[PDB]
Amino acid sequence: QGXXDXLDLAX
Amino acid sequence: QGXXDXLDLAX
Amino acid sequence: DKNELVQKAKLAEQAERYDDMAACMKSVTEQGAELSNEERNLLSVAYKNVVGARRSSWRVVSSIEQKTEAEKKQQMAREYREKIETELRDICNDVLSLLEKFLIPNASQAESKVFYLKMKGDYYRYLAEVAAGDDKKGIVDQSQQAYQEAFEISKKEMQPTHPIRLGLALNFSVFYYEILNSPEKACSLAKTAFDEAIAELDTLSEESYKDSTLIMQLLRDNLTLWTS
Amino acid sequence: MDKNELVQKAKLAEQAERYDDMAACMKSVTEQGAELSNEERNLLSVAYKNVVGARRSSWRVVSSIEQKTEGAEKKQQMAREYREKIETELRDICNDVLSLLEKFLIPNASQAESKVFYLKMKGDYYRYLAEVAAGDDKKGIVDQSQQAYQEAFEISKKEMQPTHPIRLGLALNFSVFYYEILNSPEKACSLAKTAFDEAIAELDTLSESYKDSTLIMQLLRDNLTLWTS
Repeated sequence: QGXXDXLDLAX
Repeated sequence: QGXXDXLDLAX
Repeated sequence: DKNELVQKAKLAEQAERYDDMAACMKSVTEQGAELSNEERNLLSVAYKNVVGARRSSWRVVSSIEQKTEAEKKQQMAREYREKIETELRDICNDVLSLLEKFLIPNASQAESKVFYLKMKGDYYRYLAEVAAGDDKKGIVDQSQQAYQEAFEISKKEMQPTHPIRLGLALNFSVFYYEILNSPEKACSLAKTAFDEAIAELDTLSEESYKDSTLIMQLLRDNLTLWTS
Repeated sequence: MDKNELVQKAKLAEQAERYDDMAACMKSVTEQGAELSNEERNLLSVAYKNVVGARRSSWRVVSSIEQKTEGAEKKQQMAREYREKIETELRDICNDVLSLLEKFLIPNASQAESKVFYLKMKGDYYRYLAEVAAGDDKKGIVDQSQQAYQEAFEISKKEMQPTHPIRLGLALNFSVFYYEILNSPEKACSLAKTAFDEAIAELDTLSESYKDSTLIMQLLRDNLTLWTS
């Protein structure tokens, strides 16, 4: 996605 | 996607 | 010129040349002005791709090494793992120093400060996964410290539903679970983040309904998975 | 290092999804000078396919941008210089492959199947270089492509069964070369039709290697559908 991806969430 | 990939087919 | 460099980063992104895209944003950052959020977004996209490729490669190879019954085939895998790790250390040290010299000290809004603090915890956490036994505890602490600071700011200046505050609580709780190995602490952190956000769904903008609630679902997913 | 280590390193690089390592490894295995077994040939082919496909795909995105811009000349010059850098990375990769073909793979290949494979590969790599060549250079890159597919084509008519995947794959790539690079859709269609038909007749020539031959024949017929409407 877009705003989730660059949020770089924990795997 | 093994034997076909190698084969490098035209797009 | 900044505008020239950002236009370049954007081309590199279209082309999926993330190494190119990272070099551009490196430079833009190094010019020394506070980044817009469009730039903060590009910086992050690029380092996420560049470091994540190595981090995935490291996994494949590291789990072939420690799934080996043949001493010469395994010296090979060991040599490759460590060539990949040194790539990874370079990338993290780049980011970490960009964060130390420009991004954190220039961040003039809380939301921004908290994001870069989270990023520093997240980049130290990556270094902790790949750390000899000797340096590990010290690196783990650097990671813990950046997240705690981000956590203390976010609690004080952001709504419990702010996607950045949620994302921080997600990544910090994982750090407690996988890196510090304190499942009890991982769980309470994530439970309470989730609850504080349910308790205030009034404070949700028409703009970010979806994004907040999605992260709240991922927080819950870990709860259920960490509960069983 | 040892020809074995090199191969083992490649299959690691491949597992890691590090295709530039994998192509470095396989390049040097080939430069050792000995005929490459099927497993080596295939590892070589995989590595360079990924390594070039990325540049090609990158080139397609950037070139179509430099073309769809008609506002500021500044943006358009930025996109050109980038398309140029990429084309450069790309000529380099093809030129390596083309020379590994001239110096080692084609003259060492002892079996027609393998000769055909590497001639096809030569035709493909000149095709790539052609999509990206200038007005001057280009009539001639195209010709080197055609001569190689032609030679591949003739060996495979004389020496392989019409249902062999490598023969069909050649027909498929050579037909696309006629349609897209040379603009001869009459030549493209008949080559693909003929190939499909010959495979259809000697259908008892199939084997453990059929799902592949029929998938390939499906792709040939798909092009026919598309090109005639």
